[PDB]
Amino acid sequence: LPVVEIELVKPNTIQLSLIEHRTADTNPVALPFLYKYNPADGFAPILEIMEDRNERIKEFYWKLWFGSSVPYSNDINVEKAILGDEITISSQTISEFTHAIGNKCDAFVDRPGKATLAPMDFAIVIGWKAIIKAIFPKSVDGDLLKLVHLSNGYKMITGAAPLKKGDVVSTKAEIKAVLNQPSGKLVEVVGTIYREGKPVMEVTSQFLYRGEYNDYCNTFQKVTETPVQVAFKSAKDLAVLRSKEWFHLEKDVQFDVLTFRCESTYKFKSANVYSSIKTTGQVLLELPTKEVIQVGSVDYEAGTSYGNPVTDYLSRNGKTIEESVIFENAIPLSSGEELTSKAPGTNEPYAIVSGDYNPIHVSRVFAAYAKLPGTITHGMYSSASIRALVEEWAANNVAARVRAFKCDFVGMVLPNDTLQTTMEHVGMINGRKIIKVETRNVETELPVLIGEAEIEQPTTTYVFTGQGSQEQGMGMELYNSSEVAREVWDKADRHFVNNYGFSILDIVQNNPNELTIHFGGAKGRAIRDNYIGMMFETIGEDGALKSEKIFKDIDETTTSYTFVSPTGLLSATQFTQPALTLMEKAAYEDIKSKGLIPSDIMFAGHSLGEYSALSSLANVMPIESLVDVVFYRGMTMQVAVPRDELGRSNYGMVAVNPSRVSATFDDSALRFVVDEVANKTKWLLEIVNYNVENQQYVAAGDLRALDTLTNVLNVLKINKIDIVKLQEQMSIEKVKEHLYEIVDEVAAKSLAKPQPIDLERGFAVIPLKGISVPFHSSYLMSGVKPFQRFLCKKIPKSSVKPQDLIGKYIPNLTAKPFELTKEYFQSVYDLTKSEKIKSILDNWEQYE
Amino acid sequence: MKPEIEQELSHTLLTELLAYQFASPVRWIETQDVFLKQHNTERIIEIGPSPTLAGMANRTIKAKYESYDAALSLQRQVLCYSKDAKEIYYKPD
Repeated sequence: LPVVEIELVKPNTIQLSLIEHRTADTNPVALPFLYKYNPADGFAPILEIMEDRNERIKEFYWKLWFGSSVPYSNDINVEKAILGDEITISSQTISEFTHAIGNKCDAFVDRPGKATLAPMDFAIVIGWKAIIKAIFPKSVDGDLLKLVHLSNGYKMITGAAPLKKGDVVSTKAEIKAVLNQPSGKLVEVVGTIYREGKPVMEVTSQFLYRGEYNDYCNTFQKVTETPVQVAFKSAKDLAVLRSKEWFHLEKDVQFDVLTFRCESTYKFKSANVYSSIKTTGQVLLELPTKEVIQVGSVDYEAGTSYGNPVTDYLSRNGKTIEESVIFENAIPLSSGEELTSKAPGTNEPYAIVSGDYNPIHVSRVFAAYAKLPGTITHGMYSSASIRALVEEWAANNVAARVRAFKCDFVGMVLPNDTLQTTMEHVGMINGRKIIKVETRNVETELPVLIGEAEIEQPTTTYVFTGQGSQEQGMGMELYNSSEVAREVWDKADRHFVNNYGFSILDIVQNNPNELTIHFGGAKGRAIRDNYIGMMFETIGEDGALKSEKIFKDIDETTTSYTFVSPTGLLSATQFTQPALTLMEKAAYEDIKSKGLIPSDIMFAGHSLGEYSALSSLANVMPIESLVDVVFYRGMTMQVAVPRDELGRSNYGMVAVNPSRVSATFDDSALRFVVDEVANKTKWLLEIVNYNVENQQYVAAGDLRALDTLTNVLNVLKINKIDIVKLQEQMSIEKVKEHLYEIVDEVAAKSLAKPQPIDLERGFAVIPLKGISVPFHSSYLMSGVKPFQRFLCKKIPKSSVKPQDLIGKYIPNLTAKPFELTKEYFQSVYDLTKSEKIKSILDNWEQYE
Repeated sequence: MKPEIEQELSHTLLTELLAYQFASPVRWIETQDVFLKQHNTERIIEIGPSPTLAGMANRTIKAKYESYDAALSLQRQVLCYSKDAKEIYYKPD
């Protein structure tokens, strides 16, 4: 087919016409090039018609990118956004995008079943039509042949979902900047994408009219700022903010810090100096009890300025809300030859699927005319291939790692050329692990693509370690190696020293046998009345609710008090629990501003992910009233039952392990000890553990019933009379009296042995000791009155959000992703009972 | 559900857990079925002075999820803060 046509149209003028057949409507289009022949001067006999040349080029490119059907309108109003065209993402387009184009894996190949996976990089296919319409307007006048696509970027406002063959989405383009740099006009198009109203993707692209342009009246840059946080700590901050004439008072709360989400508008009169500045922005600062509501804005104008006061001020005080702190040293991610990619032999497939029919990519004559070396491949193709690459080689077949992707086309790639994309584990932002992506040609070594990868992992569960085995030096390595851990430990230590007369670091670092609080001057007496005032109000089991306060020893007369514990003070509840909450008060910590965060994290542990997992990932444990609450709870819980003369109660823990008796014992085989000891003996008992059931059963209660429950598995371990026969062979309802021999002997032998019992640690019985009050069962959350004294107050009632806590916690008191909404109400209400949520379950009132 | 209703629901039920989980039977069975089978966590991370759960997690993976991992080609990497500190922060030797 014709690709070049030189022809004499009218006397003495040439009409070199570059022909392009593969177009939007498969209709050949000519690109004229007027040329005055000069017989008079044979030294240079060909002058070129430079006037209207750019107009002709834009005419050609308009027919190419939009079709002959739509008329060419050079006049495009810059200020108004460029409307695209509402399309419907069909299954067909996703099925046939990939023939030689890129992403192929287990979910991107011809297989039966259901919806085939796809990448989001084909959002510019939706976008392209409107994005490129902002490089045409008369105000932005440039040579389209010399235009090079410089960069392209995608943002991650994830109101949407990945491609599922049937989405329905529209386009919305809007020009942001038209700069005049020494490289030429830098057109900035950040045309966003709407799926019925709600924005889905931002999609920023840069074009560069290579050359040199001096038109500065038609030059501007309306940049929108980020939520920039300033840094201050003083009362001079108010004075500084008042001194700023641009700022206007639109709030009534004290100032110490900003996090403005602003936006400005530049107008260049020369290379660097701005003809005018326009800034309107928004104002931000913290609100009451973590309960934030609406805010106000700002205003600013200028003229003939070398900078923007507002943005420079916000930056100068400090960096923005930066969820990206770069990791210390680099290691490889998928480096090697198993990350190399050969450029496609040709460019027509990606051109037809995407709609970019720029002949520079396909037509040899066009590429030669633009003086660039050969038909270079699409920058869009390279970006798409790399975005598919962040999911493909660094991952073991999971397609949930395709996200926001920033890219720039520093180099050029010829077709059928091999490229070594390097991907090194360097930076880190808020989950989407920043990895470099640099696509360098293998033989020239020059880079072509630069960006930062955002590859995820599958879901995970940050487990923890803690109560029940806690040792000396607990979490002191992080205390000595971390600034934030030092901060939290120091704050808690200062509060304990200033309010309770003991350092918690001293308890944790060098575990003492006993410690002495002293009640000295004003500080000491302000410490003493803390202990005087706080203590439980528990019903005495001899009548009604006995309103009482037992610290006993401490009163007005006493000037000291000694906390004593033989094995260790870190074993004592009042010091083991605050230490626990503090030592895991920092896990997310630096990964918080780093980005190692995998796909879906739940803060958990081994039933100690409710006291040490939910501040780094859930921020529930407030700041410093945490230690007060936990220490008060420790004391209240510790003196919740009558001690004897030697200081030990008739209550506690014991294990009744099923693994040792036989492999036969299962939930359908021995789930009877709990409801066959409480009913007759008229005691208190409930099983604490079947977490790893068929291998681990533990229980808590009054010590006699614990002995009775153990001497069921114990007596049926050396004799081995199966309970499967008792339960499923004959019947279930009828057999409610077979126990009244086999637990009767024990409910007698246990009384025969001395009342303070030290339960033996046998084969199928492995008690955990050092616990006096029965928790994890039914007497340390039952009628136990003053345990939830502080449960609708100081704790940040307004901070707790369903958004994170729902789904980002997994229930140890159930199973899968803890729903922290109505669905879970009767789970802490059946096996433990409650009265607090009876109201929310029944009395809903006026919640609407 | 409106955000303000569900935040009252939020704090109420979260207070209910923080009270009652410390006196209610722990059910780590289906939690294991979540981070091993149902939710498909291949990388599990533990932060603590000692690996108190890495060993027993390996025990359950071997005793219940060996053929399951072989069938679906899942390679589980268990990590702890005391020993596998280099793998958590991604610093190989």
